[PDB]
Amino acid sequence: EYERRIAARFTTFDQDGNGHIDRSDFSGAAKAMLAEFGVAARSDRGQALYGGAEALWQGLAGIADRDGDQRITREEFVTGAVKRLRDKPDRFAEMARPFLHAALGVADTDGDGAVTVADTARALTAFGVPEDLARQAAAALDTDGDGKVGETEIVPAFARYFTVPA
Ligand SMILES: [Ca+2]
Ligand SMILES: [Ca+2]
Ligand SMILES: [Ca+2]
Ligand SMILES: [Ca+2]
Ligand SMILES: [Ca+2]
Ligand SMILES: [Ca+2]
Ligand SMILES: [Ca+2]
Ligand SMILES: [Ca+2]
Ligand SMILES: [Ca+2]
Ligand SMILES: [Ca+2]
Repeated sequence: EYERRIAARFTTFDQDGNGHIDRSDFSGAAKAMLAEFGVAARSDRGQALYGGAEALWQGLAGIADRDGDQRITREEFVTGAVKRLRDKPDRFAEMARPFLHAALGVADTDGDGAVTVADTARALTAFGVPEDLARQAAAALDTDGDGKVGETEIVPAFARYFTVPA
């Protein structure tokens, strides 16, 4: 189901489930990830995560919020955003790179610049992915099998996930 594929991508952005995407969906996601890792909002890494999340919101709103009211409806996403995301996925993933870079920093619990598969799964659950599925997705992100999930793995995976195939 092509339509269900679309709905899945919408749900990932609609973190609070209320049928439209707001800046608050993104800030709420940042809040939940910081809480999962015990990283303070006011810390350098906390500020970088909120900043990246806000930038991703602006990137999505720029593509999808066609009436300018700073809510992206299901209709706006389905009728507008899907094609545009499919047509320019790498450019969209670049708008997410500050968020994704900041998220890696949050999930690096020992400070060595690397993130485990297990901690990648924790991040995904903070973003609403059920625990079993999150383990499966985290594992799939480790494309070279060294047990670590890095930026060169997550940025193209993000680009691919938001390319809803026809
Ligand atoms: Ca919402
Ligand atoms: Ca709202
Ligand atoms: Ca701030
Ligand atoms: Ca709108
Ligand atoms: Ca680490
Ligand atoms: Ca978890
Ligand atoms: Ca559990
Ligand atoms: Ca399972
Ligand atoms: Ca890896
Ligand atoms: Ca590697």
